[PDB]
Amino acid sequence: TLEDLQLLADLFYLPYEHGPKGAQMLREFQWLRANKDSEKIEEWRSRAAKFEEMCGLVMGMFTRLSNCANRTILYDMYSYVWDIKSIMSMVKSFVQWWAFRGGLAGEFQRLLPI
Amino acid sequence: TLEDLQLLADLFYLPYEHGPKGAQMLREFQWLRANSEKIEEWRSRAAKFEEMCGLVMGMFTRLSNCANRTILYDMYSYVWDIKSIMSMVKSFVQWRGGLAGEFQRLLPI
Amino acid sequence: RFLCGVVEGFYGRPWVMEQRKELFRRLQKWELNTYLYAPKDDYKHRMFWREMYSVEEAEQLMTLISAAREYEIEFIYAISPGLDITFSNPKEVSTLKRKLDQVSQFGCRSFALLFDDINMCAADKEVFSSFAHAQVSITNEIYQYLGEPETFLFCPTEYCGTFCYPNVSQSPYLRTVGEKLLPGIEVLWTGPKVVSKEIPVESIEEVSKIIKRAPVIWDNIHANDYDQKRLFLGPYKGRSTELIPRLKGVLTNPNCEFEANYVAIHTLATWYKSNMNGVRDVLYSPQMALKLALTEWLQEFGVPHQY
Amino acid sequence: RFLCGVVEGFYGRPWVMEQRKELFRRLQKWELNTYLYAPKDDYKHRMFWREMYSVEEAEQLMTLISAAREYEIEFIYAISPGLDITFSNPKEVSTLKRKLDQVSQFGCRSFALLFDDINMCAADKEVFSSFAHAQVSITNEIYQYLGEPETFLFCPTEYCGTFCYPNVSQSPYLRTVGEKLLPGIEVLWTGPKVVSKEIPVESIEEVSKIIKRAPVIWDNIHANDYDQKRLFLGPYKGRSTELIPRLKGVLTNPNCEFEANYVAIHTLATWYKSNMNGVRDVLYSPQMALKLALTEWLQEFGVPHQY
Repeated sequence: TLEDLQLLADLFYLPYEHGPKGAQMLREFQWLRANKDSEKIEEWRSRAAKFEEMCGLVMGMFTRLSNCANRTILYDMYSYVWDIKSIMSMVKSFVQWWAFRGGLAGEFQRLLPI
Repeated sequence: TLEDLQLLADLFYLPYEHGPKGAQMLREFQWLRANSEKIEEWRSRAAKFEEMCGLVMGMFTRLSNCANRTILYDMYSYVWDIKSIMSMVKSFVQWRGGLAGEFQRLLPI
Repeated sequence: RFLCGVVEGFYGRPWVMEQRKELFRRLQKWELNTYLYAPKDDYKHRMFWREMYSVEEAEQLMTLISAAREYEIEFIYAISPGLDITFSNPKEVSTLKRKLDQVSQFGCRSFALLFDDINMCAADKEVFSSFAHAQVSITNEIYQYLGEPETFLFCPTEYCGTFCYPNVSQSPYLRTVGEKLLPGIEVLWTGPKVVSKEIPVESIEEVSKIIKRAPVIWDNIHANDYDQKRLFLGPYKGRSTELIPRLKGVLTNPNCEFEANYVAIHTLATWYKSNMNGVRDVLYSPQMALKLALTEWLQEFGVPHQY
Repeated sequence: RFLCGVVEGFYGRPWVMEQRKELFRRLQKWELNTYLYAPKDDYKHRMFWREMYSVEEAEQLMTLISAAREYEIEFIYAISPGLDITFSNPKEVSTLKRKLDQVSQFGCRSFALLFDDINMCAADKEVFSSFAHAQVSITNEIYQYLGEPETFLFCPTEYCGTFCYPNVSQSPYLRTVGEKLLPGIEVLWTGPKVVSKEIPVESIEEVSKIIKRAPVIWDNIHANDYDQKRLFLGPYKGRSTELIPRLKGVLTNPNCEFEANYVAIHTLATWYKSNMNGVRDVLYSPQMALKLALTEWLQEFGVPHQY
């Protein structure tokens, strides 16, 4: 759908700016993380259950996208979708709460200033 | 020549072991780095490493003119990265993540 | 005459011929006119610039230029001898002519010389007064040799404000380019930085005064070769429509993945068309162009296409 | 008896059909006999395993399997459903059955199920008393569905020493795998670590005791997908020829760049031939195998081949 692409574009927007929907989710997660005594526990789980609803919408859209008729568009960018799909699982699931690199060139580079 | 592929295989040897020719250069270079009658030694050793740095470029360029572009085109990117580094090593002797990243950075790891 | 289109000038796996033809289909459909062939990892463009083409490669390059011509798209061929050329050497200059000769035998009429992400060698010290003189001299000799092509481009080392030493208005390097580079050769500019957030009208007035011409923008706004986890599906934004009467063209260097570039090219086409007839953002809204680009893109997702 | 060859199992750009056919020719030439189709970035193998092939894809897989047979090479088709399969779902098993059925119609006889580089989901926690059980239950149902193919391979989640929780010999997962997994299904093993420096003869006898069988090595000695700046042109080293009478096979996952695997596959063949008839280094020296490989390789460089 159109609203599906709007969200997709907002997650992979511009180099110095995230899309509205992208910035919205980021702002809320930052807030949930930063928050008988007082009844502000009412607003936290209301706002946390609304966010677990937004983590469920974004992922429903992702599975939908993978079932597209155009496999040519999909095979070019799904690797990026697959990564944000994993990072929103552990985001939701959170809220619910080599090694000696470069080879010979690299080894020679470690003995060089710059 | 065979001595060229023997040099080529020594600089891109195994994950936990560099080849002899590769290991020698690094060792000889680690030596020049650690030194300042006894000057004649460093001078002769600096001049002989400088020649070593000049032969490896010669093998690197020779390889770039190979009839088999199919082989060359697959691995010359590596050869070009160690040639850039061989040059400034010699010249030294002469002398973010996106919205996914924004989210993963706020998660316990 | 304004050059608006796409520059495939990124690091990574270059596009296939199939994709390049479909791109010409898209550019024509969206009223765009240019294509600059500059794949940084196409060995016969950068690294192995001296290497001539084989029959099979000539055959492929022939079919592609034929396809551009067929879709009213200008095919500009780029070459980057910068990393290892010796400017004073007549064998190097002869080699640059032989390859561009072979490329014009493939139907190419437009060309480019890039000296961007490239420290002078002794012989060019004897022969050349500076770095800016070295490039300018070889570029002017090639342009004239090539019979002065209507479309000849040049990418400077200082292609953005950030790369200019000391600054844009007082750069001795740009001074030499604007003064000694023939008036029929065009100069590429990426804006204030390599990936400019915005490209102010004022910033371009400043560059135009030193290079003594309006530049062709090489846009890196949708470029994603600097981060493996980044993709740009947003709209062409930060470049006023007031810029069109102050440039010779706009060539967007977009994402490495061909199919992700629908919005990047679509929104660029809308921005151009909104003020295609200049004067000396009221006419364009990135927000609006994105609404249209996605609506049009959404129909493509429903069309069956096998990989 | 022994499965020796190459496994295209690396992350990165998978080889083209032209390269694969050429590999089979080299394999047959060097008396090697097997090939395992496991490209991590071929979506139909891993990420989009549920997706069936299209007419065109089916046609080339048919050409490739035909080519494989022509060169007396065992083509093993692998699938990695592990990143998101619901083990208890009868639709997920039916999808894996339909996908492997379509591949058997292409000419494939030998298959493989990979469960590496992958927490249980509620639904599977009901039905399955553990992961090892869930993977073995699905593997055994597919093996029998596929009419008990002669060559069938299984890759465990704990595929190297380091991955076994708590240790190799005491691992409840390997115990379960060796116990409950059918004796006709092979188990893959990459030695002490992912990229094992050495593969001790004591190391694999310890594994053969928990998995209750001799394993097939998935050697990552020449694998270079984990570091952009590294290439491995060295000889097959660290694995004694005494290991051959103790294994059912060795399949090397080499460098991403096809043409750089000459020595990788050459030295392996020398290693396999130096003790193919044994008793459950004297016969092979990597130093001497390396000289023989570079001597044969050298001639190839001088043969003209255009890109």
